[PDB]
Amino acid sequence: AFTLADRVTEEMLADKAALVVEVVEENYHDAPIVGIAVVNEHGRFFLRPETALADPQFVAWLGDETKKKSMFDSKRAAVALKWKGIELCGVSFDLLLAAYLLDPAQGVDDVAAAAKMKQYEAVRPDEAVYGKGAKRAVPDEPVLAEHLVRKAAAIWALERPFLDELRRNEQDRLLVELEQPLSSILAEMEFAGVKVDTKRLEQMGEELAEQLRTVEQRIYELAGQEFNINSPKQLGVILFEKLQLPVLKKTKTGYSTSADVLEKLAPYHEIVENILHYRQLGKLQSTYIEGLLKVVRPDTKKVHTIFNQALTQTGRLSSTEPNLQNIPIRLEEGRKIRQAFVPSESDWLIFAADYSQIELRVLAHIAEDDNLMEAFRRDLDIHTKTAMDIFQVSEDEVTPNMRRQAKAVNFGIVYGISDYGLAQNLNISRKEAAEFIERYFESFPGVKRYMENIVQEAKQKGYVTTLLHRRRYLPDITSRNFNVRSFAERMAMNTPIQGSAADIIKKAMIDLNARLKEERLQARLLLQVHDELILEAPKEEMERLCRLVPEVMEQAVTLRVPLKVDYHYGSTWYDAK
DNA sequence: GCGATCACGT
DNA sequence: ACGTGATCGCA
Ligand SMILES: Nc1ncnc2c1ncn2[C@H]1C[C@H](O)[C@@H](COP(=O)(O)NP(=O)(O)OP(=O)(O)O)O1
Ligand SMILES: [Mg+2]
Repeated sequence: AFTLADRVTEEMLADKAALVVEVVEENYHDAPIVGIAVVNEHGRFFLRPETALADPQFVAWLGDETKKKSMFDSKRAAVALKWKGIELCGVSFDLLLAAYLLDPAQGVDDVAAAAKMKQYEAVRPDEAVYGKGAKRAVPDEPVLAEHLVRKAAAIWALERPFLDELRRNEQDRLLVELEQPLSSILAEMEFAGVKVDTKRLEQMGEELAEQLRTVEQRIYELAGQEFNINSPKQLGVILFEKLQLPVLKKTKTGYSTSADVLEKLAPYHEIVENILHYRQLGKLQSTYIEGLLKVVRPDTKKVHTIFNQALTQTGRLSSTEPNLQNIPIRLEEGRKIRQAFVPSESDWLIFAADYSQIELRVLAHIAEDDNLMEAFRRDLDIHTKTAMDIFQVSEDEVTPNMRRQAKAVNFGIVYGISDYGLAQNLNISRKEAAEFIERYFESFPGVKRYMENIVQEAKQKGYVTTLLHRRRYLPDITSRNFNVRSFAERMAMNTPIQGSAADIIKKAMIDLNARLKEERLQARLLLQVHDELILEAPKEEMERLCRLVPEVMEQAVTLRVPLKVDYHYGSTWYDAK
């Protein structure tokens, strides 16, 4: 029983309400709002969008911070309303973020999955209403209106039990002071978008398509035959059958053609180096040139990513359409793709600030390892210092290969450390990789104590927590399968580190957003990628940002070691180095 | 649509 | 390890 309203009435504008602003298109940027539902003390309402959104009283209510709304995934609605020039304020409860904080492993992606966490099943999953894939379609108004009102009624009913459990978990402030404020900041970042120099991308695409046409022909000559180089199946026939190259590794369904395997194969035939060259070129051309060009809005030449705030098990943000968190940086030929990301206005510049080794600094603090804390208090090169201890040599005796192996141990130490992964990344034996680990724990006994203690805490409590009380349940920590249990143990060690770094970055974003407004700067956040914050700002604001941004980031939280921030700026994302 | 494979950045 | 994405090849 609900009201299919033809007009906005005063009772729909109570100062507390569950609100549903339904955007069915997966990418909500400039997307239709197919319907609105309001549940409050006075009843349940369905409002047609081309009525409420043209009603001054409803729009005023949407934008009044004092009128509190409970929603699911408020950022989706916030952004769709931004594209209509409408401001959404007063969202005091986001059931999506609440369910994500209560248990990220649930993969709660719609109201029904979250309600099922609390034995509430009077709401259908979105996929049952809209179908999936080709069959996906908005249903007739009666069916649509019933779904939206059931979702709003579930949100209405679910706020208290979710807030109660968040409070029992000591996560009430995590939701209200971190994730929900961050949702608004992310909505502004997505809406602003990042300007793309498409002519430069097009220029790069033409060039890659040229080098590809060359390497391709060369491969057809070394193979004495034509074939689809991009088919791992076909390529395996040319390599491990026609050319008789050794089979060093075998995927689950045949021969592996990983760059890992091919590297070891290069000595046997000149084709291998070209196939490797062809694959990097092909990866750039198809994923980063053509892929980026597909998602650039032709009206504004901006990409408007979507930050997924309730996806990872660590609390890190994820990004889609495009995923800007893997634009090439390692290789120079692929690093130049960042030259296409420019300021959205003339005489503006890109400013980029990144935490320096925040994960290892977080580890130092959490493990209270004297050796690790002292290394950062002296602002040492951590990889070089790690090599000095592991190999018991002075700084002058550290060779480039020793530092490379110390760096791999550090990369592993923060991601669990397994032996097979270290041995794999270092192309060494497990016993040798095991020897590296034990030398490391000899040098960093507090890290070893932390790794043992956090595993035991994961087993006793059933979860691990981050600095700001994000938790991750680890049910497989007791499993009797060595592999399933090993992964759970490594997530026990890694999650407090990665998740705490994620907490710090999110808090810095909130602190930076407040400071920029305090200082009345025009600078604005565009992207959070990994441990970096990217802003654009007028060139006249660069000197102030050079002091402001690192200070806010370095003060986001107080650890037992300093937080270091490297920052650069330039006319492009590339040049902000 | 869907599994398998590959690869990119943390 | 976190993921996003693209290509291919079979239903
Ligand atoms: N554990 C982690 N988890 C997620 N992202 C990480 C990370 N560690 C680094 N990133 C990012 C953060 C860093 O800003 C970025 C680059 O640092 P690196 O090359 O990975 N290792 P470093 O800088 O300490 O030693 P060198 O002097 O040889 O460069 O990788
Ligand atoms: Mg670093």
